Amino acid sequence: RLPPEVNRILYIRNLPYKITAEEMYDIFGKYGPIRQIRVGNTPETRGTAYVVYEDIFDAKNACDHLSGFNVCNRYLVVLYYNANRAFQKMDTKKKEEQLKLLKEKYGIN
Amino acid sequence: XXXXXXXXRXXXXXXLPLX
Amino acid sequence: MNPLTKVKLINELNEREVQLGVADKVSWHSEYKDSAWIFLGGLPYELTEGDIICVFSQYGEIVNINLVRDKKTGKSKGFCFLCYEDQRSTILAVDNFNGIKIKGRTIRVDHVSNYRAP
Amino acid sequence: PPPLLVYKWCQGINNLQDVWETSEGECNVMLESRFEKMYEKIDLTLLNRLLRLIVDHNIADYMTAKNNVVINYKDMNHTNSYGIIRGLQFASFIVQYYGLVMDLLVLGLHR
Amino acid sequence: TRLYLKAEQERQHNYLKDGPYITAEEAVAVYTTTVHWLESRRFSPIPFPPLSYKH
Amino acid sequence: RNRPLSDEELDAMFPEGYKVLPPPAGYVPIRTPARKLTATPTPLTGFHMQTEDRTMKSVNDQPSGNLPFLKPDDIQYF
Amino acid sequence: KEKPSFELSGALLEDTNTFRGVVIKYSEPPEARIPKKRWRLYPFKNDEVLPVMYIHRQSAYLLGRHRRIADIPIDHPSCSKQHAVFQYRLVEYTRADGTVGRRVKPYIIDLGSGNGTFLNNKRIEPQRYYELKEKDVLKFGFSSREYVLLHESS
Amino acid sequence: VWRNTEDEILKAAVMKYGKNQWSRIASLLHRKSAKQCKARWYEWLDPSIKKTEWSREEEEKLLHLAKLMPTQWRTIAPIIGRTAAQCLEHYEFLLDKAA
Amino acid sequence: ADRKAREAVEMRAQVERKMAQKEKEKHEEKLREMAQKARERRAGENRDISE
Repeated sequence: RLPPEVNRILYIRNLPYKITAEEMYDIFGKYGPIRQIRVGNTPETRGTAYVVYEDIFDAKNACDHLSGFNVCNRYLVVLYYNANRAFQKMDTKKKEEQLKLLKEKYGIN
Repeated sequence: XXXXXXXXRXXXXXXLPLX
Repeated sequence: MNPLTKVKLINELNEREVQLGVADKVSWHSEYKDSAWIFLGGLPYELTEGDIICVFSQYGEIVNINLVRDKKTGKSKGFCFLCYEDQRSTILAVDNFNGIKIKGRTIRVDHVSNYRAP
Repeated sequence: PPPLLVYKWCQGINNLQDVWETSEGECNVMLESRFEKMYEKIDLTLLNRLLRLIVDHNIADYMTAKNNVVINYKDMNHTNSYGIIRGLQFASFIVQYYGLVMDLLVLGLHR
Repeated sequence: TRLYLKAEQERQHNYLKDGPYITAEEAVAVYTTTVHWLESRRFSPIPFPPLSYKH
Repeated sequence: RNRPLSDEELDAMFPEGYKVLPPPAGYVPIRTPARKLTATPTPLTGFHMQTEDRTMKSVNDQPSGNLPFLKPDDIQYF
Repeated sequence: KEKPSFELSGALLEDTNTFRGVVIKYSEPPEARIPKKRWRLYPFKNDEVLPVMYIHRQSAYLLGRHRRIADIPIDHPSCSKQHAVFQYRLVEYTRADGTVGRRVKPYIIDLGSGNGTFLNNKRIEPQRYYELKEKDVLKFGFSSREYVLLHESS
Repeated sequence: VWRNTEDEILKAAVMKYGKNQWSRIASLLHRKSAKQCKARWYEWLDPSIKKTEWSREEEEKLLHLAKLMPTQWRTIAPIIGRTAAQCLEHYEFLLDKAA
Repeated sequence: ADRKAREAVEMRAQVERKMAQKEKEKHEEKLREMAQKARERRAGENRDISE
């Protein structure tokens, strides 16, 4: 029952600078589990954050509810992320070793 | 100081007749 | 031409006649006014009669059911012939059920012209 | 609509308690009047502050600075600093808000 | 139209010269009374319209 | 599709200039209790006068200059 | 091989009451609703009270030992996989003036558990709706903890 | 917006026609109305308008006024002698240099 | 006048807050007492059942 552009990763700007990570975490865990959080550091990215949720529904109803939230004298501008490019190679060696684990363990072939 | 706080706040906390 | 295109084309038939503004008497279904038999195809191989009927009874009483299963193993081939009680219900069913997803498989409906019993 | 308003007034009067009895010397008065120059005496500084009580200060300042403009007819131009321009699209709101302040003056906070 | 705009030009100049006509005690009593009203009705102020606003 | 992802998946999808952090080990433990039981422990105004400021005025969302209007989704790209 | 059945198959119930890869047996009646009286569950573990459960904001709550689906994971292995359902079902009645109306009340239903659901420590007959009244206590499986039902004004 | 070329054609028109015949002056320009010609002359092009920097007398004025009559720039402006747009931008300017 | 009024508004707002909050604390304690007592009375048909 979701529109596909829904993601478990959303892009947030209009944050207070230097905003306390703990606040970040509970402000956003007013919805559920946060898998990961990244805040920009270079001044260009300063003030915005990518947030990776561990649940599709968590992320989506967050994007439904909080978009239009005002903390710290500014409305929190959010959007879904378009994870449409990769940024480095997927490391064949460990990949095939962990799948070799899979197969060695569960006796497929 | 003392009388300031006392009378001032006793007036504020009953300054609105509707409450 | 895989069956999903045969679904898409029946739906195109409907919405095209809608754009053209055809009267209910010269609908393409009018060529079928003497047969209360629809063919369902694409069905999954685990659905039984009980399911086909519990699904397709929405539009009338079902008089006959004919699920065609491979004679050697008895398992369904994946298509059915179904005889409603009033031709008009076949109108309704073809318009309404063609293209629904049942368990991922997107089944397809269409009338039958000169059905031959088995 | 206004004719159903008239109807509701009439039967509101009729439904007050003992509103018709004059046995013991009561009297009912119905008074009706106007405000004679409201839109023309609205003051834009007091209006700024009464509006900030109600809106965000950005909107308050927009409204008040929108009322203070130059008004032009063929070669006569003057600046409006006192009254209120009624041909602004949010004039309804300003007039009804100021009017509410004055209904509080006439009635009293208790009544 | 011309006679009205002559009179209205004069009304505005007279305002700036003979000062504001709402004294100071009248202005403060009006302001304070309004504040008391709104505070007793528990009104909450309309905020400036957000950009991510639904309507 | 919803199937959770790993640390290098996350570094593979995000761009650079980014610092990664679970805020506390308790904010990680908050996440641990948050998902576990979220059934409300207490389901939580009036007139207040406002204190004038500048910040919401000061936030800008359109490229200053003689550039066109930047829609509310290509924010991601531009 | 097999014959032309006239009996059901889990396909329909599967695709409809699927959730996180466990077909749910029970589904919400037509008359469900969300309560305005805000009800609260007070849990005790042998006279040691626990944090309270405010259950006023759904139409039904399903309790079972399968935690990744249910609302309130009962975790003493006597607890069924999908065990019981709190459910606010709007029922009508005859007010003092006979005028009929509807208030949403809370009901319990057993989903066919192994051991059973104890209201007043009486085992109930499964797959039926039992009306939950003021101050009543409920006990799941043969498990240690009990729950009292109240609402804010009570 | 307005370009140096329109502006100089305006200046010349006005200096020939005078400041009440905006309709023929607006006929002289393309993509311009009499409303806009008039607004431009009385906002920027008029040689009475001064484009200098603020004497600190002028700025203490600006601050005192903009507090006494808040948001009323067409009224404040003539009391100090520059247009309302200049007064307003320079006032925000002092405010943020002070913030 | 607005400085003054903002201070008065805030002081009464916080007074009111505090009073209401302490009353609801009292209320919660009443509730928990009643719950425990009902558990005890239970330790020691005016109902609706369905088919």
